[PDB]
Amino acid sequence: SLDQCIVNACKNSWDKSYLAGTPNKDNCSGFVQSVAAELGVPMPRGNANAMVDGLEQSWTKLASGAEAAQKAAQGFLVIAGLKGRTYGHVAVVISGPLYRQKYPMCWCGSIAGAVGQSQGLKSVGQVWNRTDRDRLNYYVYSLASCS
Amino acid sequence: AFTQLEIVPQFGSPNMFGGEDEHVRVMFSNEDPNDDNPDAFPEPPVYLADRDSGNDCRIEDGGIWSRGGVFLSQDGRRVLMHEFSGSSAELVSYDSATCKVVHREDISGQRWAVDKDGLRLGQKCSGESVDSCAKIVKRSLAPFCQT
Repeated sequence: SLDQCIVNACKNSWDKSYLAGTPNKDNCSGFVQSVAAELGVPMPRGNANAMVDGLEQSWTKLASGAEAAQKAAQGFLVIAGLKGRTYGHVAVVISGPLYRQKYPMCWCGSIAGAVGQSQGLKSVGQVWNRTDRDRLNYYVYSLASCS
Repeated sequence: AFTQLEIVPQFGSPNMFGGEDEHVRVMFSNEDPNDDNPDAFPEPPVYLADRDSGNDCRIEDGGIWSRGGVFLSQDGRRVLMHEFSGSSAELVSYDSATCKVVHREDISGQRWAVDKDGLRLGQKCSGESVDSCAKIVKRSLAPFCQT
């Protein structure tokens, strides 16, 4: 497929460690930083909360997670993100079947545990809870990655 | 004092995962279409059977329930539950008879462990187990137990 360059970037950034001590799989912000650094896509700095603030300023945002999967299948880096009270969350959006006909597949590490983690096997709706999953913002990069 | 409850398939009720002791039965339903052996339950309700009175109630709203993040109190009056969203986590205690929330506590960023002894909460870990943490804090489960 066309979105392969991103899935590859995800699978390789999984066992990496952006922050010196903490592994990517236990840090959602660190995993996104590793994927984007492999693809050469500039990312805002700081924690997940600061990153989402950063994306909301520069990156254009999509109307739905369904639309996020569309951009993802086209080889565009798509970050789903929601601000927390202290610990926000960010995930890579990938192409594939939408959970509950609504929520896109994703790759993300999570400090919550293996439960919060997804190696492409859980959608954003299986990572974020019922309340949260409908408040997500989907951001896409201006330029393509695998064109 | 909470003891861990194993949540396993219930033969006779397709896609139902639960467990029980002398006092209480807890049950989730698996609406994940891809995994027939989930680790989490995003979609409510949670069923609680008070086996003493023979009545039931339903937890109608709630964060993603961790399978094997479920604990039953010795007196059978409380059920302790790990519930995450994104990178957030929390321990909620419910009244086994009414399904009302009795205590909530933010656990975000900490690794965790509970048993009869109490709650242990660690920062600066290097593995999934709380014993991997360079900082470990004990917290009382008395406001969860209310005995």
